[PDB]
Amino acid sequence: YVDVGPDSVKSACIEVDIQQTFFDKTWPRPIDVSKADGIIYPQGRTYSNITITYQGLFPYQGDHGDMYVYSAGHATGTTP
Amino acid sequence: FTTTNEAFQKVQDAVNNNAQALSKLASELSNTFGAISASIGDIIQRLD
Amino acid sequence: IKYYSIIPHSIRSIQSDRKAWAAFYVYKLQPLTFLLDFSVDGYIRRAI
Amino acid sequence: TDTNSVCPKLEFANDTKIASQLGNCVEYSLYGVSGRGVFQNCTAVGVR
Repeated sequence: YVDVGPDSVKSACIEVDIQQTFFDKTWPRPIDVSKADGIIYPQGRTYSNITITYQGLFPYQGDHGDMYVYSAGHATGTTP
Repeated sequence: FTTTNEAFQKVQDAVNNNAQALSKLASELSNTFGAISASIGDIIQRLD
Repeated sequence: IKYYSIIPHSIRSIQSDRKAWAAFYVYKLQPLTFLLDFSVDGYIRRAI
Repeated sequence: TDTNSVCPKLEFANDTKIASQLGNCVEYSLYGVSGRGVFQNCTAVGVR
């Protein structure tokens, strides 16, 4: 078991608030295969100046996917 | 002579047919045909 | 691993220093046949 | 008997190096690929 160092000694976790309406903003982006979005180069070999079909784990074209966004925590004045 | 002209296209098609036959021989060598490797020498190193 | 849960990250910015944060989009991976265009560099810029 | 982790410096020799056999039809066994081929020095292409 690799040591990760001492775990946090804080008695209580920081309070977390979930507001659905505040986070209900959606701007989905479809995968563009023509834009090479989500494409992973094959680890085994490289192809140069050629066009060929390759089978690999790839995202669906036009797929908006699942969008997760991170937002600043509630803060008053200079104190978070 | 143009893409629209049928006779000129027929001349191009005849050249293409000869080219297709030559291309097939090279492509078939690559095909595994169910073998582990396209190259027989690679198979000798890979398997007993 | 059969299940993954995104960990929400909350940034403790001050009210004045609150900043917009870029959204991250997660797309599932499934085996697919992709026509691939390779440049002289060999990197992929276009695919179908 | 099956494991030889530590080997003398330098285990590799000039004949193994491609530069010594450049321009000559030679059998190549590099990184698990076995084939007969001629190596010619040329401008680098593809992903390094």
